[PDB]
Amino acid sequence: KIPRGNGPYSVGCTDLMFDHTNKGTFLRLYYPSQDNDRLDTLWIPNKEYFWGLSKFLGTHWLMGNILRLLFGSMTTPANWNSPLRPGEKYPLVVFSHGLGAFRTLYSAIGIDLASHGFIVAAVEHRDRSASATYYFKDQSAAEIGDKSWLYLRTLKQEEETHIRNEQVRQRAKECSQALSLILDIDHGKPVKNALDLKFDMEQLKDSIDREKIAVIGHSFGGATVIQTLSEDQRFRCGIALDAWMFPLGDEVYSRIPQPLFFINSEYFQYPANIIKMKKCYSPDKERKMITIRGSVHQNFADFTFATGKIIGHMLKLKGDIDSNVAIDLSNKASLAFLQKHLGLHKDFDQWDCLIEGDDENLIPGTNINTT
Ligand SMILES: CC(C)(C)[C@@H]1CC(=O)N(CCOc2ccc(F)c(C#N)c2)C1
Ligand SMILES: [Cl-]
Ligand SMILES: [Cl-]
Repeated sequence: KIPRGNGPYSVGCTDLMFDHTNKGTFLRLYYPSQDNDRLDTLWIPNKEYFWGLSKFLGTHWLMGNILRLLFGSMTTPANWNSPLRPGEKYPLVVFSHGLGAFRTLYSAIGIDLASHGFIVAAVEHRDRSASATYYFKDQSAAEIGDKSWLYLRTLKQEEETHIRNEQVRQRAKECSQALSLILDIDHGKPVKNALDLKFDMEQLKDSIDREKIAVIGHSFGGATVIQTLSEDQRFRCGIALDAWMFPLGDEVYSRIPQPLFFINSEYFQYPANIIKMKKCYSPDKERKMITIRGSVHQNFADFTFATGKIIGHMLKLKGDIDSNVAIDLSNKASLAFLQKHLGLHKDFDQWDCLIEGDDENLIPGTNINTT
């Protein structure tokens, strides 16, 4: 089971695609909900994402049907298409997923943020870094739900530098576009969702605190955070979950005015990646780093919850730390960070100690030596 949000709000979830093209926005929305009697949200909602993950794990295509059998009926604890809790303006998080992942696989994070009063827009990237994603070739195709699927691109050694940078820049554009879309919807611009779902987007009208916007993401999405911040000042701070720094150009490091928080796993990081994180530092600017003790790279994503302890540790989905304890630390620290830098009037400052790595399961800064 993926754990429920810890906050006071019930959580809802829906999907939005606009426009219908592979240049449009596709996102999974998590939001504070009015109602709590809806069905829970299907975690991986199409067979082709499993096919996609097979290609990502670089295994027999047949392994996609096994993954489907095991996981295809699993849900995450958010009410599907629940009405939005009215009468309050909610800060907005744009969330960027990792390589081989897609929009649905960071629900633990999305759900918990929503339960504390954020609308979270988990984007699905069309840079071919997602295991799979889909779109519609034309309007008729969208109408009848005739999906066209786009799978992960596998790179040769010598394309790596160039394409990863191309991808991370496409990712930032997609975060910006997704922001512009939600803001248009906040202002009441009628949007026809290309997905034909029973969730009225006009509920979101005047529901976004338009100044209080952040970007968060895992690994390739951690790099996306940084590129996005440098390109788009509407985002007011960012949180990088175990960022993979490779895709970023050398130019960006000195070009991040907004507060930025690195939350790392213990076992993923390495000197080359940390050195790059340290290039983002400047004493005029606001930077924090913590390391979650006993954690692995996958502790930030939902699959850390999909299997048992033993098999989870076997597949490097789980670390020595308990996955719930781990994600609580990451989520609570993030919330403290968000309250400070978006200027929120909540109680998330109770976890200010977490930002500084003051916990038995936290390391301030990093365990990685780079001198
Ligand atoms: C550091 C790299 C190995 C080069 C990549 C860069 C990157 O982005 N990585 C993280 C992916 O995370 C996922 C993927 C698929 C999932 F299904 C899930 C889940 N759940 C997480 C790892
Ligand atoms: Cl790891
Ligand atoms: Cl290294």
